[PDB]
Amino acid sequence: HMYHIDVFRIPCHSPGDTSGLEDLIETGRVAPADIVAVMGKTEGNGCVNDYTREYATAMLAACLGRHLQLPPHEVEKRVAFVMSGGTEGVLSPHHTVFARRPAIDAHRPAGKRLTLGIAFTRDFLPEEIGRHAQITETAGAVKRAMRDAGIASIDDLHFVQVKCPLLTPAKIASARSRGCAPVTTDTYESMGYSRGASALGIALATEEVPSSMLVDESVLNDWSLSSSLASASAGIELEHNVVIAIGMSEQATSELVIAHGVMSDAIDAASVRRTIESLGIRSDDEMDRIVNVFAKAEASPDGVVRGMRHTMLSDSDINSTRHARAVTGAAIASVVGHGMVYVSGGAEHQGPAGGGPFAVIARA
Amino acid sequence: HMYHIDVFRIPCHSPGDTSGLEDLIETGRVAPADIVAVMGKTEGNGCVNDYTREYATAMLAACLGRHLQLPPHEVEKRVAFVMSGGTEGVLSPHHTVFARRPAIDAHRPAGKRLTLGIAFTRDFLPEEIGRHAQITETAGAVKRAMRDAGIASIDDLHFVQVKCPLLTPAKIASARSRGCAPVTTDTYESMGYSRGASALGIALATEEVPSSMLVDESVLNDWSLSSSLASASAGIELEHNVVIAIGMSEQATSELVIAHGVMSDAIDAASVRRTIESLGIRSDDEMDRIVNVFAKAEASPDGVVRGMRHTMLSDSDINSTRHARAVTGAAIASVVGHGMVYVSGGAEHQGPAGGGPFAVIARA
Amino acid sequence: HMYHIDVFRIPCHSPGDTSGLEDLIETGRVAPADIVAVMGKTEGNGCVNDYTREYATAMLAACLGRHLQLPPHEVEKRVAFVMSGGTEGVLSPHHTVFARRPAIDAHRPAGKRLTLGIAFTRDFLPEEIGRHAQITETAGAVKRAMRDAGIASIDDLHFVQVKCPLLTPAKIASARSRGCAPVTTDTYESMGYSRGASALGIALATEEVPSSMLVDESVLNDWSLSSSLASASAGIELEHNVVIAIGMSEQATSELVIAHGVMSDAIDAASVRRTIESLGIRSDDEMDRIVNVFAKAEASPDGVVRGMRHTMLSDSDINSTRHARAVTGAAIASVVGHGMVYVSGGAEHQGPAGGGPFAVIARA
Amino acid sequence: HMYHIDVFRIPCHSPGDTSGLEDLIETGRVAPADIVAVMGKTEGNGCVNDYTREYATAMLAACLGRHLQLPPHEVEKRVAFVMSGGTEGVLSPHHTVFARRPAIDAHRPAGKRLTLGIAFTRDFLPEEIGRHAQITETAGAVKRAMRDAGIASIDDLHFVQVKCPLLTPAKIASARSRGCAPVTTDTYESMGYSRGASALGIALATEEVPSSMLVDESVLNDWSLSSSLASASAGIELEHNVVIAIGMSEQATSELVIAHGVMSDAIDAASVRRTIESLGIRSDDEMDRIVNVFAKAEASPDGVVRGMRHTMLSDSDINSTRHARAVTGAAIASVVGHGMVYVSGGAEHQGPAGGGPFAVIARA
Ligand SMILES: O=C1CC(=O)NC(=O)N1
Ligand SMILES: O=C1CC(=O)NC(=O)N1
Ligand SMILES: O=C1CC(=O)NC(=O)N1
Ligand SMILES: O=C1CC(=O)NC(=O)N1
Ligand SMILES: [Mg+2]
Ligand SMILES: [Mg+2]
Ligand SMILES: [Mg+2]
Ligand SMILES: [Mg+2]
Repeated sequence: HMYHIDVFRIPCHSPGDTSGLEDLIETGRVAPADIVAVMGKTEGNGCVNDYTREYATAMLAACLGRHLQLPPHEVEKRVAFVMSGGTEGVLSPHHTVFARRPAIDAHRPAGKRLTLGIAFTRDFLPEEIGRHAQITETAGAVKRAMRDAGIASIDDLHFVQVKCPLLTPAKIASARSRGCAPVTTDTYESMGYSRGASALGIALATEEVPSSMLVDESVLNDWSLSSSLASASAGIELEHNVVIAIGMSEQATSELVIAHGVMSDAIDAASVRRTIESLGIRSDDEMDRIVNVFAKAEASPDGVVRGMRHTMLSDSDINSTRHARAVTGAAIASVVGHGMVYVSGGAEHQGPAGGGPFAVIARA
Repeated sequence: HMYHIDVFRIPCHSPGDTSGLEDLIETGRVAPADIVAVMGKTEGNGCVNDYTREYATAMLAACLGRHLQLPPHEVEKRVAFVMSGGTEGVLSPHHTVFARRPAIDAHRPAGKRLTLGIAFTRDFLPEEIGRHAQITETAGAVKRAMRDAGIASIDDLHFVQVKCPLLTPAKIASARSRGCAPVTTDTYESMGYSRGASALGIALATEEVPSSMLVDESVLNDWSLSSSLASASAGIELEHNVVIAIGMSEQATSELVIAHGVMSDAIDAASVRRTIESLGIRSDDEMDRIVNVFAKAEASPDGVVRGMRHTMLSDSDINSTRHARAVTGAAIASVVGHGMVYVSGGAEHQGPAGGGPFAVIARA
Repeated sequence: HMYHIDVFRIPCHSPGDTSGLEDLIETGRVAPADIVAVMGKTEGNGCVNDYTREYATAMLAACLGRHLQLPPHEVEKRVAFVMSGGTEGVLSPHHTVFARRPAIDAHRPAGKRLTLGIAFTRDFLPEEIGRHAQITETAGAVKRAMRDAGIASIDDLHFVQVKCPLLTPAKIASARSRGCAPVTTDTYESMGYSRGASALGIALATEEVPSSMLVDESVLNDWSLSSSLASASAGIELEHNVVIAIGMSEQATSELVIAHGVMSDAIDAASVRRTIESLGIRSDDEMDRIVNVFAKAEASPDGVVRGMRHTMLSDSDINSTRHARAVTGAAIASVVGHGMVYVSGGAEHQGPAGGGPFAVIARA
Repeated sequence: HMYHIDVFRIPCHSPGDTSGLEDLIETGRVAPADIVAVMGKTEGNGCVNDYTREYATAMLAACLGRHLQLPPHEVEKRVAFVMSGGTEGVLSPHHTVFARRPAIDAHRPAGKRLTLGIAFTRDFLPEEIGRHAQITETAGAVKRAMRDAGIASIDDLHFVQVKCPLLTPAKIASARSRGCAPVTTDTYESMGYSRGASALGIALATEEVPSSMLVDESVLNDWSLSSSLASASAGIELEHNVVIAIGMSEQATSELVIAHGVMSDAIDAASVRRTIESLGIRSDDEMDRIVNVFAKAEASPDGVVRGMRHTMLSDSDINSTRHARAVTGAAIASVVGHGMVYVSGGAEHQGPAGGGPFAVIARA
């Protein structure tokens, strides 16, 4: 459990575009075998009917499939693909590629360094989504993912991404057939439930929330319950949960570090700057020391942002997650100077209500 | 031409809500007769089929109509109603009410103060929209509006709002019937043409662009041509142009001032802070010295923001103006601390391409 | 309780357009005092943030307000305004105006004729929506409405329209504040609950569903429970329920009749033709004997239409109610020859699941 | 040039789903080598940012790629993939697969039978789209496609599908760089231009429109100019045109036939029935003799359908093509009994203005 991690932010001209990656390989900058995870922003709506996420994975899988001489479906069990759709406003579509080599036992650098580990859960039944099963199964995956990562303590954990499923009418009907009712019948709303249960699963694992409180009823209801590390992204492309734990260990030799924080609301650029500061990035010229930023945005559920009304939860044309991503994307872009960042929407039990957790990865 | 101007930012719970205004009147803080202009943000889509703009005006007009014992349609000749739809992201719906009293005779301090004047053009034929007629007629209204305002020179001018029409299939068909073809047949696209010609009309009047270059062909085409003072907002509710000139004169006694600037792109929060700075506002606690901010946002027409791709002009679900408003709204909110600001979309010939002009109104 | 009913289908160029009505009055074809109800189709999205419904009412109210020398808010107590938003596909915006004069004493022919009666409920608390309170209060209004109408038995009842409220974040927060949780926190989804409870209220009153089964839990859950007469339309513009009972009595002298039926699914044009047939309308030239058609459309909740999959409940861009209205609008238009018909979306407990009740009003 | 054609309508559970096809192959019902064309309906928005079309092709290509041991990019030159996005209302996503074997010289049946041929054009420059180049290059491809098909005369031609490109900001910027201006700067609007020029290309080839009239200016302007055979579908996934000619020859031995017609407007179910009739399909039980229907829907550009107003061209939320597809989909479904049909939007120069051409493929 000793690793050297490489992280690459590569642009996408479209969801299917793998040329950023074909390049990294062909120019010898990364080994296909070493790749353990990919975190994408794709330009679908990031809601229920977003097939850009699936599509991106298909092409990536098939690309690595050629190189490793494996079936694409095989590569997907090997590598953690997490595609978050919805690139609104200035958000620029891209992949963030993660490669893991054995602790290049060259020399361990002085301070701790970036490490990363992954994990999968079993498939879920429709009636399990947004509920106990998903919460507890996720928590278990988080622990496996930390172990995989070689993360000593919760202190050293800085970011937990989770891809999770959602409900379609077919799934709902399937659940019904078994005499069980799904957590909701609104497909869009199911994403929040899936995200929220998953996030509480993380909160559980991180001992940020005590096991006794995590009843089904508290999911989406109890705003107070949350993980300040959790980033949840729902999707139609999968029936299981995919977990990526990211943090710091002394065993790691990466030329990279990670710090995290929390946005109090969608427009809290301050927090982000503050965290970027904490990594010793002090001018706009040092911003390119940042590989990427990962953030959670949501529409403040009380209907207000810093006292003023917002329309994001009343807008029947544009879903709130879309508003939120656009908003936070803009805020963060204004700080780091561009829109190629990972912003995901719907921060249910992820940091403060109306806010979300975020993380920064910079050169050591 | 000597005035005392009062400006009130009042929240709307909905487009028809006038209670913010009924209050101002009933608590003696403004006189219905003194009100000369209203600039609203309504929570429709701010595109073609936005009737929230019309509706807001109808109720405001009818409210002032009761108090002044006039027909609503009469009040609208008297008062300049400018309703910009589209309140995406954190943008909070509101009205900004302007009242003009003769120069409050008495003390009047050293240094210029806020003044304001209005003007209307004739109704336009469908085939005139986005074309010479609209450009020249607007320019003429701008001059009248400055005169009305008591604005000495272009130096003292800081902001020129213009409400303008747009094309519907009926209008298009009407134009066709007369053997003239409209500037476009895409209704959404017509808004840009109307906004753009109108903005060039302002550029003409402000001698920011020479008369010789302002050919029909250059409208939407020639990115280089622009006014750094122009804010254009198109709408289905009207067939003429409505102009509001805002600036500084020594003759005015307002307890208020105005400074302006330009955003280089949708995320240029810096410029805004800079301009806010220039009014002697430095801490977040002095931000409430700002009455309101007025800004123009657009999707960078070259398809990129600071080198990175954006999807705003490819998004067939959400129109670019909506993305842009959300984005700039967020940026500005992050600076002033909330979303109740005037952000309008589509900055064709309004400041830089991808950017727009903005203005701040603060306590003296 | 003996009436002569006149019904006028009038086109709208826009939501605020009252010229169709100003005409009817000025040309002596209807008396402002006689008008008892108006059923509109407005060109907003027909979802949560649709202010076209409110706006239409405001202008109608104010128009009749001038003529009756009443305040608009007074006219609204007097007249039942029901504005259904969402005019997708070929659906043409319009009002259907209902006028009631005492039984035109004189000749009156053999056979029943069209009659109509209205009713209002008290305002609802946010936490009452989609629940027992709303069900029982509606049922009570339905009875009063039949009485008003002079409708002898359930046999003679052919159509029950109900306008009902919906949930906004403010209302939700208000409910929360009182320690009660709202039926849902998804504003869009709340419309279905409001529509569904209201429809069951009608089913109760019509003895189509027994009182014992109408538990809170069964709302949106139990597809089997429904009224084949109920048409429910939710809206942000009101806090109470508005009921319009329509049917046949021997006491009435109207030159008009009404028959009803049910669509088995969104595309069941057959049923509609069948019902139109039953009124002795057989050629396309006799179609103008129809004053109007009123229909309920929904997206089949099982995710299929006649065995094939539909995407309406997965489409995060366009809400299902919008798909449904477009679909049924098209089907019905293909039969009657145009799109100026009343189609409302979301047929929860309104006729079959995936289907809805409809009614036709034709010349005697 | 003598062929036996097989046609298979296969359902898609999602855009990437190939299991319908894997089945056809594995159960020996079609040979991968014989497949010459695929016409899909995918569940994206069918507008600019629809990557469901590309994605569907990628997976199909890769599937046939395995079987033929070719690269996917190779298979795409071999096979004509035409993916039309947008499956609104009851429209059920699916592929229609076409396989061509040599005239199984068993015995030529009596009457003529279904034949089919394909063709490609060169890639287009951004500035060529919606213009002469695209018109003439398409016409040329149509002729090659007929030849390929073994179609004797224009009489024997019944349907010409064309996939064509569209404009993105990058393409527009690229064109600009060369000192040429694109046919429009609105990406959505570019689809209509691409579709329209392409359709006129077909009209040219079919001698339905004389060569002299086909000037650049007449594209989207001259409603009178049209092909009654043309079906155009624009897409972001390609830079060239893809043509599929379909018709009848005596040399063919297919167990299938094709007849075509034209819808006068979006709701003209009559025409469709009439054409279905003409193939000797007289009851609802014989409807399953239909393999598939292919239709073009558009929003009547004059803003009216059979005298009544429509909102499809004013709706800034939902694009007209989406309204149109939903509408015609519903109409056709009401006739054939379900929504698994090929309906494409935007019928510029394709049959009547407000209408479009359609075709039916049935068992002999
Ligand atoms: O931001 C996003 C997009 C997505 O794919 N699903 C989510 O729930 N979050
Ligand atoms: O911001 C804007 C731009 C416009 O043209 N008009 C609106 O209603 N909103
Ligand atoms: O058709 C409908 C359904 C509803 O609930 N209310 C509307 O405004 N439109
Ligand atoms: O119906 C459609 C969808 C698409 O892919 N592009 C079009 O122009 N037509
Ligand atoms: Mg949160
Ligand atoms: Mg500009
Ligand atoms: Mg129903
Ligand atoms: Mg046509």
